[PDB]
Amino acid sequence: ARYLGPKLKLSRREGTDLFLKSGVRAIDTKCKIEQAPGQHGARKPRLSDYGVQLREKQKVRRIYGVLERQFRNYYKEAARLKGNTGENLLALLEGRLDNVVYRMGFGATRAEARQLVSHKAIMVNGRVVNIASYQVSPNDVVSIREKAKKQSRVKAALELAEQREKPTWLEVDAGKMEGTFKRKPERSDLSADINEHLIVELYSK
Amino acid sequence: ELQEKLIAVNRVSKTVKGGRIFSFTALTVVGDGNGRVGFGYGKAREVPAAIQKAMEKARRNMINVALNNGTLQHPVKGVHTGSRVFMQPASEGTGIIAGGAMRAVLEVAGVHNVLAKAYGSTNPINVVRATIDGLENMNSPEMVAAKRGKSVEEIL
Amino acid sequence: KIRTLQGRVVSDKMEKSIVVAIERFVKHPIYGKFIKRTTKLHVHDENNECGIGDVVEIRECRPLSKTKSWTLVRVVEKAV
Amino acid sequence: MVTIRLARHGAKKRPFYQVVVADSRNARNGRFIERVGFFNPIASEKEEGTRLDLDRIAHWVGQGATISDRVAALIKEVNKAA
Amino acid sequence: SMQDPIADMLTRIRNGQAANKAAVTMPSSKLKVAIANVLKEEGFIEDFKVEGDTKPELELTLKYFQGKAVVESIQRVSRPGLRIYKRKDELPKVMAGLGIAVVSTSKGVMTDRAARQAGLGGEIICYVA
Amino acid sequence: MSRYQHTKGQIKDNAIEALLHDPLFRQRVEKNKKGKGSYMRKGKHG
Amino acid sequence: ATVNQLVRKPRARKVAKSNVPALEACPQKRGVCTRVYTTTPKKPNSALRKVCRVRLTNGFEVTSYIGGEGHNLQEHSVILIRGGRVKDLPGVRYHTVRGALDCSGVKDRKQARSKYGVKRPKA
RNA sequence: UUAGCUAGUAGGUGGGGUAACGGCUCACCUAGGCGACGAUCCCUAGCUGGUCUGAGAGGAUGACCAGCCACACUGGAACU
RNA sequence: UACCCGCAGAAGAAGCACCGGCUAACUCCGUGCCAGCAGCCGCGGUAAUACGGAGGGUGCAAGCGUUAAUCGGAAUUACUGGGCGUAAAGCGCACGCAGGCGGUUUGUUAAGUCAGAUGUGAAAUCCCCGGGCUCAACCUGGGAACUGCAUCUGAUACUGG
Ligand SMILES: [Mg+2]
Ligand SMILES: [Mg+2]
Ligand SMILES: [Mg+2]
Ligand SMILES: [Mg+2]
Ligand SMILES: [Mg+2]
Ligand SMILES: [Mg+2]
Ligand SMILES: [Mg+2]
Ligand SMILES: [Mg+2]
Ligand SMILES: [Mg+2]
Ligand SMILES: [Mg+2]
Ligand SMILES: [Mg+2]
Ligand SMILES: [Mg+2]
Ligand SMILES: [Mg+2]
Ligand SMILES: [Mg+2]
Ligand SMILES: [Mg+2]
Ligand SMILES: [Mg+2]
Repeated sequence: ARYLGPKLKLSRREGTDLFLKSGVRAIDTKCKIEQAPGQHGARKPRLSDYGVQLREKQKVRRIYGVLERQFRNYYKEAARLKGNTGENLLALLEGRLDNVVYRMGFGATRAEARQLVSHKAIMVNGRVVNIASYQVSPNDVVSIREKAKKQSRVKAALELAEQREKPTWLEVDAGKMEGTFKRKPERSDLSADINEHLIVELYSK
Repeated sequence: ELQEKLIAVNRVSKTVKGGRIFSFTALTVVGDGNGRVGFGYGKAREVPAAIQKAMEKARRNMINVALNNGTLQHPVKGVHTGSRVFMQPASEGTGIIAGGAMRAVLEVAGVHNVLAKAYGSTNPINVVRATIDGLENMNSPEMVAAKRGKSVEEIL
Repeated sequence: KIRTLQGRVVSDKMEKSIVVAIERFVKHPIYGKFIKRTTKLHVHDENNECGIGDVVEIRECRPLSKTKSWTLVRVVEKAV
Repeated sequence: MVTIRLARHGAKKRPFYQVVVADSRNARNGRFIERVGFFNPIASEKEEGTRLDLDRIAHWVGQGATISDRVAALIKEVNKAA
Repeated sequence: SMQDPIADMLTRIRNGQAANKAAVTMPSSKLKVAIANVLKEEGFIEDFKVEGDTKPELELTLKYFQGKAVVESIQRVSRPGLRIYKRKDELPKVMAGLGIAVVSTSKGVMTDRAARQAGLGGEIICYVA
Repeated sequence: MSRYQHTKGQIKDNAIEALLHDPLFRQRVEKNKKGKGSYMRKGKHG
Repeated sequence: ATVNQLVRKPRARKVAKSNVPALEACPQKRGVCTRVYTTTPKKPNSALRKVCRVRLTNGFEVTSYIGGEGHNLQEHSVILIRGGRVKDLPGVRYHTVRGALDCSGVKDRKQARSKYGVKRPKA
């Protein structure tokens, strides 16, 4: 259910930084981010119309760490729901418990957050939730349980988050180790580099 | 400000006493991402020169299209040669649902939300022309009000 | 008030009995065309009052024979 | 005869009982005249487990319908609650 | 033989629009007249004029805006070979509400929008864009 | 190994000769890369 | 084209037969090799294509291609055929399944093994 | 590239029979009845709610679940 | 039993297809119209990104491929939604029964048509707002829908009588 291989490779393939590593060390020092992975990295072939969309889709999938069938399901759900489809999909992706945790700053990477979720560290409304794909609702408090509160990794993650830009749609407490999912995030709150529309188009043929 | 992209480049032949002389035909389309749309069809012995020619052609002979909030105003048919085209406006978030050359021309135009289909022949040059024709013919509410001698609120 | 149908008498040869074609104006399920369809029915008539090509109002009843579950109520336009 | 009885309509180890008026000979989950409410034995706190359209049940009884024991118990419970 | 007068009228109108003719004339009918009136109301023609007693002739003054024809497209929907009847909820929208659909309703010949407002359907005579 | 099913039916006199007059030992003519029958509509990788 | 005409006599749908008729809507069928032989393909291809005439479970007598480099097949060899026509070979509409029934997997393959019935090289 | 089919056949009168109407059956009388809006014959097929696909209209389909039908080694027959 | 707590240690747990174009992903060696590949086009005859191996990559993932099967694309039976001078397609020409269609005015009828209502259109399924299994799948409350048919009361512009 997870990708287990090299993480920076994926980023290289994409072109952009996907936040796949914590960010203590800069991405440019740790890998050749501009060069594609493999023997034929130096060559940059001209990509087809289908191709670019596919790449974009992969980028988004990589970002969240979501496998294809689940992604398809998410897309379908977005389509079903009223309003903007790509936007809806993005919102759904955000809703993911692990992603929420990452945003809050309990996980240094999203992978770390996912791990935490798996290992029973995370409580949603005073209930220990184990699934990363759990859709967090508005006005839902999500906290670290007292067993996992003594973890040094968690504090490091928090510190890292403090350095990074904080989300408007969340309110997080460092000392209490709890966060409030205020509202489902808007498109303007999220990154502009993501071209959701291409992804939408892709799943229409 | 002007976004420009090549649709299709094809090698064409002229036959002579010696053998065949090969030329390249490049079909490009330009748009400002608002109302203006223009296609270009350039031809040279080399590809890049041909593409340049096409671009030049596209830059002149442009056509203004009435767009409502980044989409079409009404369902519209467009015809040229064998290529008979249909395109329909859609709710925001649906994306550009169009095939081949069509997709390109819509993107440069600045439409973001369409459901479109090409019937009959699907020859790139013809189909793009058809699409452009369709775009041209499509009128706005204001325009129709002007034509009928009425207000926009009376027609809705 | 009673359920009843109208039609032309196609044949009146058999004793106490008439066959009455009923023209129904149905729409086609696929094509949308309105087509004249025919419903042939074996009708009971006492006294043998009916002629050929006669318009007749008929009602459904308990079956009187193998094919005959309909009886006439009134005869209209008995022109020859 | 006409009877008022439960039809098990749930998941494995999670039953949900649809109270139905039916001809007794019919299969439990099969043909029925009228569905006159529901009962959920696995229902949590802060939700209605049992809800029965009592008037219809009464009508059926009047007509001459037998009541299943469990259904009767449910009815009694409802009466107590009200 | 002439089997559809309304259709013929529409064709005539179309031809006039094409050929830049100021006025189009035809043998008058009641339904035709109603249609003309509807068009006038909607503003696709300038004026309509019935003239004659024994055999009256409807004369339509065509409308042109900025050198070009006002009536862009004009197509019959119901026809003698294939009749078309729609319900109030089933009523179509020409040019996404911009163009009009002439509908013969229980309460007289009117535009589609008017029919919708009323709350009744009927025979859709033609689409006009 | 597998037997070749020749299109000669029942060989009577000489087998080798029969085989020679069969699709098996047909002439193999190269398609020109340059010259006469040399024109390719689309390349191997185009 | 006229609606009345259509009403009178409706549009006949294109009755399309299957190109694999001896399989009889079955994914695979078992058969016995009546003979195994090589054949020359049609122009412009030059080869000696391995193929077998098969008396099938359901009474049909067909010919089926043998994919891969080298095979153990011979007369009276109980094999599974899967369908898929060979463009070069005249009258060949079927592929034998490598790694099923009497048919062996291809020797020394490390890629696309699924298609050729080759087991994982354990190391 | 199945055009004619049908004598209990179509109808009537009277008896008999059915829980019940009825050629359901019998006696006699009439000569009908169905059929190009496809009778008859031949090939295939359980039917539906539905399922799959599709923008839709349609096309294909009828496992599971539910309703209806038919069958219970094959062909008949009745009794309770 | 679900569920919860404790114990130890990264521990017991990743493959399958593909990489000529369509179609995301390229090179080297081996072979030399041979062996072989292939859905189509076609590839291979000594520098093969198309065969086989390797390295590298791409796509899926406890699955991944192949085959069969249906719909889709395929407006390629076109009701929506195609055509017929020359691409497939106007009977050799006429008359004409059945059939289809039918100028205009008034009246009437209310069959077609439209409107409203009543009864039904089983439940499940599909869809919407919810609730319950840690999430989901799944189960489920209420709705909507089931485009239909029948009956009653009206409307009468159009089609019919
Ligand atoms: Mg949506
Ligand atoms: Mg010269
Ligand atoms: Mg209890
Ligand atoms: Mg059978
Ligand atoms: Mg379609
Ligand atoms: Mg047995
Ligand atoms: Mg590629
Ligand atoms: Mg080599
Ligand atoms: Mg390939
Ligand atoms: Mg290879
Ligand atoms: Mg089709
Ligand atoms: Mg055609
Ligand atoms: Mg011809
Ligand atoms: Mg002629
Ligand atoms: Mg008339
Ligand atoms: Mg009249």
